[PDB]
Amino acid sequence: PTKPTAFRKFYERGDFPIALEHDSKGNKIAWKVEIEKLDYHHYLPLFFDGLCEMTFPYEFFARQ
Amino acid sequence: MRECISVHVGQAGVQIGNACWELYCLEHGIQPDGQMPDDSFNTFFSETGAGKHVPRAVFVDLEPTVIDEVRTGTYRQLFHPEQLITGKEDAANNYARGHYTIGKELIDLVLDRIRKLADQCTGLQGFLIFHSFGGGTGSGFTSLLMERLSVDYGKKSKLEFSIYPAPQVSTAVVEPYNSILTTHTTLEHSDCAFMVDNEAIYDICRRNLDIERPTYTNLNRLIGQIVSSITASLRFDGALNVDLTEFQTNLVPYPRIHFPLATYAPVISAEKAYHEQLSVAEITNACFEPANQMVKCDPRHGKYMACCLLYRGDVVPKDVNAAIATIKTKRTIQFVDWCPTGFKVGINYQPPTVVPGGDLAKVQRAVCMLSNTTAIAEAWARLDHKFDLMYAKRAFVHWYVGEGMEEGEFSEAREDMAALEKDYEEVGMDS
Amino acid sequence: EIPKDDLDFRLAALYNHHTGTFKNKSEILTHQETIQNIRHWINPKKESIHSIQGSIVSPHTAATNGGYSRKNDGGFFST
Amino acid sequence: AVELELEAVIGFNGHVPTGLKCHPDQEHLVYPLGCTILIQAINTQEQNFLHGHGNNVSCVAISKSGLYIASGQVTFMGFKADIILWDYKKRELMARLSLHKGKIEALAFSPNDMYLVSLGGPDDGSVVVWSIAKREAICGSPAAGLNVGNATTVIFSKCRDEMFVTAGNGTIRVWELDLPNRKIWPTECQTGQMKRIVMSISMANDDSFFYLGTTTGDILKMNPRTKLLADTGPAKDKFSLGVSAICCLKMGGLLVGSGDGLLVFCKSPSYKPIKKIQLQGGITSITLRGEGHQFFVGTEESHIYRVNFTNFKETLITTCHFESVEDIVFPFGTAELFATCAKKDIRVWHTLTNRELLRITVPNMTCHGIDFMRDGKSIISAWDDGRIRAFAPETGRLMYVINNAHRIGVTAIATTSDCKRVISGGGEGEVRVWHIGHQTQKLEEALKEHKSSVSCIRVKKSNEECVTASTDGTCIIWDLVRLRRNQMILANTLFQCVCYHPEEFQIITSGTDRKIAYWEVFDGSVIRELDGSLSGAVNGMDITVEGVHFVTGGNDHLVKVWDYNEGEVTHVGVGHSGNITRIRISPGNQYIVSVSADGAILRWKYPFP
Amino acid sequence: MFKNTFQSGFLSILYSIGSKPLQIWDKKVRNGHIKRITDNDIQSLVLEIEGTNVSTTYITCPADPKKTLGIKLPFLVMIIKNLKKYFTFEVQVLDDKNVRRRFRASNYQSTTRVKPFICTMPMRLDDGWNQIQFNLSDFTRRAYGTNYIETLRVQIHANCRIRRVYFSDRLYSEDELPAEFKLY
Ligand SMILES: Nc1nc2c(ncn2[C@@H]2O[C@H](COP(=O)(O)OP(=O)(O)OP(=O)(O)O)[C@@H](O)[C@H]2O)c(=O)[nH]1
Ligand SMILES: [Mg+2]
Repeated sequence: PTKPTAFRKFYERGDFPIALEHDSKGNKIAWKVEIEKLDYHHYLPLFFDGLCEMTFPYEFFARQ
Repeated sequence: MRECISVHVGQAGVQIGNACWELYCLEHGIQPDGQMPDDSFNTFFSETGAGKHVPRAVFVDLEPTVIDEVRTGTYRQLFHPEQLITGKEDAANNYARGHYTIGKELIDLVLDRIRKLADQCTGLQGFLIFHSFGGGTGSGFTSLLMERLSVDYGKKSKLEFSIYPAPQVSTAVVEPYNSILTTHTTLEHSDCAFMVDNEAIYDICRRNLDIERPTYTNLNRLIGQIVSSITASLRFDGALNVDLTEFQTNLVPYPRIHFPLATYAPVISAEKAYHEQLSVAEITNACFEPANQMVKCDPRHGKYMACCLLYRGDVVPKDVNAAIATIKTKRTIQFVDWCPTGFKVGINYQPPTVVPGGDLAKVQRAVCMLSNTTAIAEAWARLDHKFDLMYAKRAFVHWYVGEGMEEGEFSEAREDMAALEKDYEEVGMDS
Repeated sequence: EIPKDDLDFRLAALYNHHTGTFKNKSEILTHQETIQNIRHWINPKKESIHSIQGSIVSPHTAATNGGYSRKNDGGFFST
Repeated sequence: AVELELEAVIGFNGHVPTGLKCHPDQEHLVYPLGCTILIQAINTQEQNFLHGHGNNVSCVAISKSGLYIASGQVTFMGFKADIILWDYKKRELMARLSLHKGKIEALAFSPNDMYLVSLGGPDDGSVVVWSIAKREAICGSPAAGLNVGNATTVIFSKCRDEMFVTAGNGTIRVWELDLPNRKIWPTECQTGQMKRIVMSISMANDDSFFYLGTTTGDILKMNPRTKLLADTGPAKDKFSLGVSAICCLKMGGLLVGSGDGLLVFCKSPSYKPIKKIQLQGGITSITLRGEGHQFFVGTEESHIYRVNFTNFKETLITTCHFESVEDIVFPFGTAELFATCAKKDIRVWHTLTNRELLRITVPNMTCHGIDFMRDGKSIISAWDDGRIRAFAPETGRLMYVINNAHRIGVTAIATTSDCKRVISGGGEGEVRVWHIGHQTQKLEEALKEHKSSVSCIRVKKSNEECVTASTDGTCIIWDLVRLRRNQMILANTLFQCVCYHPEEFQIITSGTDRKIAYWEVFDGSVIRELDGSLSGAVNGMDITVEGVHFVTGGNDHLVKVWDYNEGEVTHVGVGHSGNITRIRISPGNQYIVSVSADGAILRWKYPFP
Repeated sequence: MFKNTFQSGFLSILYSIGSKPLQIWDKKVRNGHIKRITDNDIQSLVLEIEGTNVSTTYITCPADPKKTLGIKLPFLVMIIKNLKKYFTFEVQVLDDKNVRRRFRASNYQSTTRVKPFICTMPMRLDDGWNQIQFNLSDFTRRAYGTNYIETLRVQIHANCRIRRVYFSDRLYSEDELPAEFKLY
């Protein structure tokens, strides 16, 4: 059985600068800020925590 | 999978939305509480984790009187607590207090909620917006939204339902202004703008049906079914289906020309219906009749450029073909020179759904004709003239320049609606 | 109920050791066993007579229609 | 035309001020119930009737001797109201005394019985003096000044020359009577700058001070001998919706009421509560059983109370519908439960001893329909909103509501015996057919023929069709199984009730033309045409389950026993004053029960098995 | 709770201009009093809480002790008038290692001390009305090696005068602050 993670809790707070960009071509993530200047110590351990989720709008943001 | 987010900006939007959402709740059996006592709901609703199909819509109106009614009524459970958004004061029939002042205060909450509603979608196929040109929210806040969604969902089509300034009958004295100033900032952002006045639908309620003293309620329910008919192919099964994108690519010619109309077909009352056959031929021809259109603009005073006969119910594909052939012959209905076909069709094998407590009857067939006529220039020229008359003696312009809006904007808007007029002329001319 | 003497002291002796001051070894424990037309329905929502959802009543009654108006074709109006 | 028997009466018109009264013999209550005034016995089911009056009575006035009882009715504006004297010992009309145009608000007798003050009319307000000896007028004057407004109250004193009126506009005026010159002489009482709106008067037993109950929640005590104020009411914690009843005791105390039911016994100087008990409904009458140990309080939501002074413990002795009651229906099998159905309320009652067991109130709303499903698991109701509410038989919870059922109200309703279908009428003239599932309440068909409005649904014994009386002169036998019609029964009357004769081959129809007529279910032809009541129209019928007797009531305020095969009449009446709306044979063929335009539930011992 | 709220650049939990400012707040008054009105320099209503005991009378932003408001905004700014008396206030935060942690600022404390469930620090008020900016994301980092998640409580003690207790996304200068958030 899975446990709710910090990737979920940081999402409805809105800390992630992401939105599910709906391409007709596919599902990409639109980034409101540059990926290069992101704090990698805050986001990589947090985006890896979202792998455990299987519901669509959260597992896609972890995968992509 | 194929979902569409519906946004209701302005008293109208909400009022018409309280009618459109009622119908959806019935077609896809979802009781007011939000419970279904298989996948058609996706297009409009979204299941939680306990049969709480919650609407995929956003209701926004600065003044908290129309959304508070929803919050304290039948569909208090259906709509998500935070999907209904309000402010404090109103735009007081002033574009400025919706696109420059109060609007700004609510644009970053309305937008954030659309994002959340779009991030849970798997195939956003369009953003339907229910606005009312006359008001300051249905012209100002809707401009902010369409001027924002464009810089956030460029590809995503943005269809737009709109109660248009009725020929003579009108409520506010500044409606002329709001409309012109809002087309300037919505013509370059919307994909196609479905237009419905109020004079016409009032008549259709008295004559075609039998309702003396028709109110907004009645009007909103017929507009509600036009939406059901357009979105039916995306949620029920059919023989020739038509998705949101397929509307624009077969209805919008020269980019700017994007102002289609809307006519239902079996708008008959109970007593009358029984005594009638309502065949594909009849309902089809009834749609082209210049007294069933819902935007008083004498179809005969112009040329159709791209009709879209979207049907629903028992419609044998053969009868359809025949029916449309007849229409092509009759010369009263004249098409242009650069549109040989101009007849995108569509059949959805789902009989019209009777709103328990409406005025329409149990017809087992219907057609929704979305036509791109070049007669809407007449209506556009009327509003254009009204502006001039008032702007000449800078009438209610002090109110507009106080909430943020240079007098220049008025001039650009006028010169841009003039371009719309010129364009429609250079689209009716022959080769 | 009690399996042994510790639970007899631990159970509902009604002796608060914070509050009980200068008791005796008898009042150290005081067990609880020692001590001892019309059905009215109100609808929650309270609406108004001027918020009825429906068609609006003609001031002329249906059988008469004293303000006798018709359509352009002269049809009836029902209701 | 043998009279049956009139056992038991539920009903009280609490909307009048100064209603429920107890004559000084201390053994019978007196209260108004329409254009009649009842005499209910204390400690005995015995009750009698004072007939007379054309329209609804607004006043009662009983004497200190008890020998004379007077009353006063409303009428259409421009027409003359009638003040009817009576004798309590023989209950018979002895005066008509018609002077006041419009209506009446208040009556009071002289201490020893020889004059009557009968101030009458928001249209023609003018105080008059009557004679109890000559049955004739004596004096007359306008009861209010031209600067001030209109007066609605009267009282006498301990000397028969004073007559005192208050107003809803402040006309506190102590008059004096001048027989030789045949005139009255007023004197406005100065009260400082306290202009108030007051609706109740009581005086002390030793003629000291008169007491007022204002709308502000303030007891005004003033002097009739110096024409001045003496003491204002509660300084802080004032009363609710204005004091609508005051009754000064033999002591220096006073039982002060309220528009909420806060009956308070307070003393003179502070007007501060001593013993408070909350009554349901706004207090409209505070009587005294003579000496004052058992004072009976009446309320506008008509509930007669019984309070002992020395403990202030109540006993609800009477409970009534305070508005017009329509549709009485019985549960299947048993005959000891009612469905008394009115504006703002739905009630059930025990037949043998009249006592309500459930009250179902949907705010300020009206229910023109009620029905009981065969399983006895839902009381189906038809409300004015357009929603078919189905309450539960016990508790009273709303099991389901059918939102937007009909446009202009749902008037007539009926369930089916299979407990799956509720046939619904409408004020727009539509017959809807709903399906009652375990979780859904859907629509199956919208059958629309009737133009005006539907009046009465009736369903047969084994469900295949239903008859729907309508206000446009049509009664259709709709085919319920195949969702169509079968008949086009037509007449020139506004139909108001239809019933299925057992062994269904013919239907009995009623209406406005009083032409009670058997109609066949095949070919829809006239069968008989009986004459109803010679006075008005017929609202309501019920045929017994043996098809030998159908009962009838109408605008003619009168229950009518009619056997079937021959059209002879076994008429009874002498019932209640108020338009009989519906009537229902008991399932056990043991009582017949009729409702009326004024809230009244009558039971008659049904003859003729 | 404040969880479904967007929590934008501004969020106010108490503002003295309104019908019931202390609606979500819980009032505990003991040998003191609470009032709402005095115009000394700004001609506006400012809430007063003061009493002879500073640690006993106070106001707490979540009324129910089980409920906690969740605000992700790192900067915590209140506008408090100096009264030259004892004033303290609380803030309780949730940490990334899931520890209920508290901070205290006081007028009557000489030196600061940090240890695991309470960090108490001194404070010097100005002469009159001032605003103070309690950077929660930095005080949860200097005091303990910890990141900020969300606050849970704020509590304001006696001998102070209160207007516009609010959170902010980041520190704002006086000019870019909007008109309804200004000191004057
Ligand atoms: N068809 C239809 N039109 C409506 C309805 N309600 C409002 N309208 C139209 O809305 C126009 C004016 O806009 P408003 O109703 O004031 O709504 P708004 O856009 O929020 O304007 P403000 O509240 O002043 O900012 C009127 O001219 C009406 O034609 C409705 O229920 N049905
Ligand atoms: Mg508005």
